[PDB]
Amino acid sequence: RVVTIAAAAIVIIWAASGFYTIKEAER
Amino acid sequence: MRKSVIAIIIIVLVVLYMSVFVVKEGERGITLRFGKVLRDDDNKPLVYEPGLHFKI
Repeated sequence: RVVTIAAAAIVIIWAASGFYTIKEAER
Repeated sequence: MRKSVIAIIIIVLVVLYMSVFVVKEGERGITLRFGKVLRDDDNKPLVYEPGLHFKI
């Protein structure tokens, strides 16, 4: 079950570090 | 059921206090969620009149 925990951790890190915001004046 | 109720009350109160913001008479407020401004009324930028308004 530790491998499943590692998979959950890596997918969570993938989702959390992927989001980014850019200001209105920027594109 | 004593710690939970006081905890939920205090966190709700602090969340509401964070949410509220007031725009002074001489100024006007522009709201920014993430980067962009809020758009209303067929994609027109909105400006806040000098009144109490709620922000997330």
